[PDB]
Amino acid sequence: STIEEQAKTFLDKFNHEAEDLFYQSSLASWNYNTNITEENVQNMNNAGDKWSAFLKEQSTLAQMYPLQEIQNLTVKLQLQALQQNGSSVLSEDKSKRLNTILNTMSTIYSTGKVCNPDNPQECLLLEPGLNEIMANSLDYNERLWAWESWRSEVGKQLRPLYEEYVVLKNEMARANHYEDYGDYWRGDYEVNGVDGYDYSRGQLIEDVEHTFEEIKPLYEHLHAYVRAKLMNAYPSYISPIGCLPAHLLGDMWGRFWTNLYSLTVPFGQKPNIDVTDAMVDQAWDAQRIFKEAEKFFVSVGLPNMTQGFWENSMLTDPGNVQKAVCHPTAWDLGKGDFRILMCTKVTMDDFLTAHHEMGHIQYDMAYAAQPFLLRNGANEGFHEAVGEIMSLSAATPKHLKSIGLLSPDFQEDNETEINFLLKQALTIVGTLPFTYMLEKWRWMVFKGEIPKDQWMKKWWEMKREIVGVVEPVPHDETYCDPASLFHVSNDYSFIRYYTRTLYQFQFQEALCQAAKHEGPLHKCDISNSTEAGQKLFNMLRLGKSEPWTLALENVVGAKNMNVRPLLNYFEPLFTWLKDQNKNSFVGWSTDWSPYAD
Amino acid sequence: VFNATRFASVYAWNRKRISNCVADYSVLYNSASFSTFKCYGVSPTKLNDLCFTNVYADSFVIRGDEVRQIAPGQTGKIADYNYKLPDDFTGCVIAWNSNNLDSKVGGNYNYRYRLFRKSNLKPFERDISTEIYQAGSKPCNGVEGFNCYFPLQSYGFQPTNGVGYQPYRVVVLSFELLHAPATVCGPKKSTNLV
Repeated sequence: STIEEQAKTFLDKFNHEAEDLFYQSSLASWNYNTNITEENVQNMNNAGDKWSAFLKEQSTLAQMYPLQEIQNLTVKLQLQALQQNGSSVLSEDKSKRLNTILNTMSTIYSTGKVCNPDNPQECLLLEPGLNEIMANSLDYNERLWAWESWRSEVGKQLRPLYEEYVVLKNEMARANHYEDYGDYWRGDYEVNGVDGYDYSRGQLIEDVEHTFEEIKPLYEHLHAYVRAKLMNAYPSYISPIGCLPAHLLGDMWGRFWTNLYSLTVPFGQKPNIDVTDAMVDQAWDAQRIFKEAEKFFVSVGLPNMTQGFWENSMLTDPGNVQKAVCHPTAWDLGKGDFRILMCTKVTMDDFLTAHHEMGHIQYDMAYAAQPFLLRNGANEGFHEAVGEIMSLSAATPKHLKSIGLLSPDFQEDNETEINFLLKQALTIVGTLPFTYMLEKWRWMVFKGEIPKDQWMKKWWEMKREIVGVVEPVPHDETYCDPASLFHVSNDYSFIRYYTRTLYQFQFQEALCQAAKHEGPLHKCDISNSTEAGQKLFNMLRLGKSEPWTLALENVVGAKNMNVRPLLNYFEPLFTWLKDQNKNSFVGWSTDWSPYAD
Repeated sequence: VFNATRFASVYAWNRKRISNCVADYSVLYNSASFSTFKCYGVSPTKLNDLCFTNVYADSFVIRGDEVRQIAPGQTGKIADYNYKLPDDFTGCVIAWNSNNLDSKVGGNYNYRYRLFRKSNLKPFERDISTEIYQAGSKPCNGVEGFNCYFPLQSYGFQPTNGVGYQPYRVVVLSFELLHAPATVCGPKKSTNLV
C-alpha cells in the first residue's frame, strides 16, 4: 500500500540474498587463509567479485526510496549503505587509475629496502629485517640509515603517487556530497535523524583536537622521561631540553615506543609477570589456552562458544605444503558459524592475543540477530576497542592468580606496577598524539589547505610542535614521509586507533565500576564478576541499529572521546613521571635537532 | 512422517491422515531421537489413554530459529504466510535436526518458503501460488521490481549452518474430537491369565 513496504521488502530481499552471497566470499576467504593455494585464492577473488557486483546492481532500487520524509531509522541506515555510489561515480579510467596507484604504492612500500653504504651486497627488506633495525638494533648508525634511505628510496617515489590518490579520491568523495576524502572517513561516525544523539562529520576534528590537549599533560611528562633515558644512550645527539630524533622512536614510521622499553626500564632489578614457564610446566597446549581463555569469558558473564567453534578452529600451521595464515584473525563465516585463525604457542604473548581474538567474536556474535545490512559494528572504535579490554583484564595478576598460572606468593608493589604501567604508556601515551598528528595532516591534505610541495615542509613543522620529534636529516620538498605508511598507501583510516585507544579505557572504567573495582584501572580485574559481562553484552548486541553515542551514554557516561579514564589508568604513572623529570625538561624545545651545529 | 525420506516445503506443507489403527504415543517421548518436543493441553505420556476421531501429521523442514513460530498465538514470516495454527491448538510438535541428512553444500534449494503474502493465512491453510506480492498501484507484469517482489525463496541449509539456520525435520500432530465415533486410540496394557 504505502511506500514503506517497498523499502521493507527490498531490504528483506537484499538481506536474504546478500547474506548467502557474502558468506560465500567470507567462507572462500577462510579456505584460502587455511590453505594458501592457487585454487583457493581464485575462488576467493571470484566470490568477492560476485558479491561486489550484487552490491552495485542493488543500488538501483535503493535510490528510488527517498528518505526525506522517513523517520524509521532501521530503514534509513540500511538504504544509505546502498544509496552511496562510492567509486562508481567516476569513469572507469579514473577508477582504474586509482587502483593502479594503490597497487603501485603497495608494491613500492612492500618491496621497499634500505642497504648500508659500507655493505652494498648485504642488506634487508622491509619485513622482517628493517623492522628489527628500528626495534631491536641499538646502533645509532643502523637506525639512521634505515630511516633516512627509506625516506629517499620509498618516501620520494610515493610522493607523486600519493598526489593522484588524494586528487582522484576527493573527486569520488565530492560526488557523494562530501567536502573531501578526509570528510569521507569522518562520516563513519555520522548520525542524523535521532534527537539528542546526532553527530556531525566535522565534530571528529574537534574531538581529537580537544582530547589531544587533554593528553598533553601525560604525554609531555613521558616524552621528557623517554628523552632523558635515550639521552644517556645517545648524549652526543640528544639534548636534555631538545627533541627526540625520529629514527630513535622504535619503528620505521614513528608510531609506538614499545621497542624502547629496554632503554626506558624504570626498575631493571625488579620482577614482572610472565606465565610462559607456568603454562609449559602444567603441560598446557594451544587448545587448553583457548579453553582456559573461555573460562574467563563465562566468568565475567558473556555467552559461551559452540562445539563447532573449537572443533573447526585453527591452532597451528598444518605443514608447509598447506601453510596457513598464522596471523590472529577473528572470522564470521555466517549462519551462526564463527571461527578464529591463530598459530598459538605456549607463552604470555599468545595468551592475551587469544583473549583479544575471542573478544572480537563476542562483538560479532552479539549483534548476529540484526539484519544483514545492520550486522556490523557501529564504528571503527567499537570493533577493536572491545577486544583490548578483555585481554587487559586477563593480563592482570589477579586473574592469573585465580586460574593458577601466576603463583600466589608473587609479591606486588608500586615498583613492579610501574614497569608494566610505564611499558603500556609507551604504546598508548607514546602513540595517541602521533595518530592525531598524522590524521590531522592527512585531513588537511584531502581538504587542500597544504600544497603538495609543502607536504614534507608542513610535516616537519607538525612533528616539532605536536609530538616533539625531529628528523635525523633535513628533507626537502621532494620527500613524503607519511606516504610510506601501510595504512596510507593501502587506503586505510588511521584515526580509528585514536578513537579505539580512548574508547578502550572508557569501556574499561565502565566495566571496572560494574565489577566494583576501586583505585587506578591498571590493577582492575573483572574476573568472576558476572555483572561485568552482562553490562558489556547489552552494548555489543546493538550492532549498528542505534547511535554509537547512545552506546557510550548508557555505558561509559559520555557521547564522544574522553581522556578522564586515561589518567585514571595512568594515575600513579603521572606521579612517577613527575619525579623522574626533576633532572630534565617537561615537554620539548623545537629549536634542537640531531644535525644541529 | 518422523523419518520420511523426503519432506515437503514449508509453504507447500504435506499432510498425512492417521486413523483406524492403534497409535502408541509414548514411543517418541522415550525415544530421545529429537531436538524439541512439546504438547499443548495434554501431556505426551497421557495420549495413550485417549481415543480420537482423526489425527493429521503436517510435515515440513524449517530452520532452528523458525521453530518458535509454530505454536498457537504466534506470528512471523512462517506463522502468517506459510503455515498457521489456530489459537486453540491442542496438538503436539516434534522437531529433529537433520543437518547430517538434509543439508547440502550450497544449500538445499528444494526446501523453499514464502516471505511475503498479500494476506495472512488461515489455520491449516496452504498456498503454493507464485503471484507477485504487489505493494503499489502499478502492475508487476509477473516480474519483481519497484513495489514488486517474488514471494518464494529458498533455504540456505548448508552443513556450516548454526543452530538457528540448520534444517530441522518438524511434524505437527493435530487431534480432532468430532461427533463421529473414534478411529484411533492408544495401546491398552495386559497381563498373564490367572
